[PDB]
Amino acid sequence: VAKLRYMSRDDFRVLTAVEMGMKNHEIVPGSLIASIASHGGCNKVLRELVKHKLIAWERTKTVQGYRLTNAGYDYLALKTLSSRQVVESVGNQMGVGKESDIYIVANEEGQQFALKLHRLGHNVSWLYLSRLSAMKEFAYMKALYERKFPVPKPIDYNRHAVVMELINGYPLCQIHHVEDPASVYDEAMELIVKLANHGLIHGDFNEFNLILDESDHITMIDFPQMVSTSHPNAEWYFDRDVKCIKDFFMKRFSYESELFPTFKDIRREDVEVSASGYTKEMQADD
Amino acid sequence: VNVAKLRYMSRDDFRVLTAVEMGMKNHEIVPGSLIASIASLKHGGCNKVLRELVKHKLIAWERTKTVQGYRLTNAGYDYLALKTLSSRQVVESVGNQMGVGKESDIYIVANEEGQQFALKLHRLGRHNVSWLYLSRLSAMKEFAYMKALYERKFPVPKPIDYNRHAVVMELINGYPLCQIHHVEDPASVYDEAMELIVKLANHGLIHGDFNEFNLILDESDHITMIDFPQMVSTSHPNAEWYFDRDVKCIKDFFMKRFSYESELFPTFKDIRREDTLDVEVSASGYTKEMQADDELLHPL
Ligand SMILES: COc1ccc(-c2ccc3[nH]c(=O)c4nnn(-c5ccc(N6CCNCC6)c(C(F)(F)F)c5)c4c3c2)cn1
Ligand SMILES: COc1ccc(-c2ccc3[nH]c(=O)c4nnn(-c5ccc(N6CCNCC6)c(C(F)(F)F)c5)c4c3c2)cn1
Repeated sequence: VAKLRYMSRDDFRVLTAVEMGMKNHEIVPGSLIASIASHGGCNKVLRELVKHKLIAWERTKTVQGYRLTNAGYDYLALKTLSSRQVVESVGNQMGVGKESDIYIVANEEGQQFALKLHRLGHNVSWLYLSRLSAMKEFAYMKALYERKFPVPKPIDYNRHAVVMELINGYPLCQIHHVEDPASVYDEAMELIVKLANHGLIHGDFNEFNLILDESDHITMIDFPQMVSTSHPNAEWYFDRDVKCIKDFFMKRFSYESELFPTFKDIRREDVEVSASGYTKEMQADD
Repeated sequence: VNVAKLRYMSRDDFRVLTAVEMGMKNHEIVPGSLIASIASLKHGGCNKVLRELVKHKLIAWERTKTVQGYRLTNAGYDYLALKTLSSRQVVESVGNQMGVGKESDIYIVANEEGQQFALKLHRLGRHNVSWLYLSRLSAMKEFAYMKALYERKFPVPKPIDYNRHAVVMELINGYPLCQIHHVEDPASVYDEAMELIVKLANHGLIHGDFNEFNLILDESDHITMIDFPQMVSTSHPNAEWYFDRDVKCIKDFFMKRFSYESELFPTFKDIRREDTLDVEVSASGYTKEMQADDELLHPL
């Protein structure tokens, strides 16, 4: 774990100005950055930001200027989170999600958490989609957590960063021995039904998104592109997830079952409404 | 096939409908005062227009303890795109819906001469502001990749034009593979799908949703790819899993529907990398241009 690097308020203002300019521009010219930040002082700051790899300079035939980098975007989110006493130090990357990088972080007291940094996207698409990708995850984690789903407890959010409870477990893909394979297989299958019961289909249900703890309990850590059960082709997505689970257990643990669930028999009984509500609340702030 | 020309709308009404769209970019719900400012009608019958737009179900109004205002509806968003396409002579009439994509509704449309095309209307974002942007983005990505894939001789429809969340493309004379119950040579059709997966992987892409619903079969039993919403790069950390999943879906369908099995299915290791500037790079270039042109970035 390493403490965040120091930065002056002036440098932070320019870095923030690059981000603001990037909302509607693929490339931000030095002149615009100066206008937003409020000019050979500005150029000094830009030169320092390039050296630190927080921003990058680019030349194209139509326009030339700067853009935020992954590191620069990360710094904005982490500093904001640092200011809220949520994250003070960041460790190394332990893995990835479909659209994200996962890290370990610690607060002031040294209490550890999981940090997910979302990367999705074009420069303007990248800034917008990464932020949106994170918001959706935080919103859905919160909604799923309220209904006692096996997901981490969400702690905080900013931009493309999400901070959640850290599960003491490993991805199912790295697990080669389990106490009872039928037991874990059933937990996963029951999980798929429970999501369908609440109107959701994962769409990426696999050994990579499922984490197994010491007690062999499964926790869902990635849900980027879930499908509604109201979708015209919802059955196919449901069946695909089930087959993926069956495939993995046959390959890894040599376990088979003929009790595969069916989509039509699934009934409904709400997370999407709550999650959309949470998404709307968060959007008001940004 | 019932194709109907769009209903007429006055310049004033279109201006207000356009104003709601502009307002929706910064507001989940758009207040009336803001719409008037944006529309700026010379004589100020703004409230008159909005209620008619509400009556025609093009927009909807809401009040909450915290906020109140208007929002575009699916029909209203559709009207802006179609009216725009109509003025540019791309499409004059719209038929019935013939099917769906992962994030879209597919329709039949016709131009002035009565020539038919396929129209896709993208719906994504079930928040109001995300709905406005994501639908545009979904349409833009689709047009951009269709263009990039088509120029490289991929079996995809020819993209004609786009606006907002709408994409207009060549209409393929075929039906989705899920609806096909008899084929002259299933082995041959199976080969087309597998070759398509290899060709996409060779160009740095994995479909991620490769299925009977996304593949169209024509009169000569040729396959066309009509929906590719969330493709994965071959450089993705778990790309091999996604590649295999798509292959298994194809194998599964053919065993169930045609009782056909084969052992000549591709492997991820065999994939090659062509020119660095491949489909993704070309598609990204198109995406940047369309984003620059987006009407939200310019005055009315
Ligand atoms: C929400 O909590 C979590 C916990 C673990 C993970 C996660 C996700 C994908 C991973 N992919 C890998 O290839 C991998 N290799 N080691 N590894 C992993 C798993 C658990 C853990 N620990 C988690 C905290 N208790 C000690 C074990 C570590 C760590 F020790 F480095 F922190 C690394 C992962 C991984 C973890 C995600 N969220
Ligand atoms: C890009 O070109 C196309 C063409 C067809 C399609 C498409 C996609 C999903 C569909 N799902 C359905 O349940 C369905 N039922 N009929 N139907 C269909 C297929 C081909 C066609 N035609 C295509 C043009 N020549 C005459 C047949 C029609 C039409 F009669 F309405 F034009 C309807 C579809 C469908 C088409 C998509 N893109």
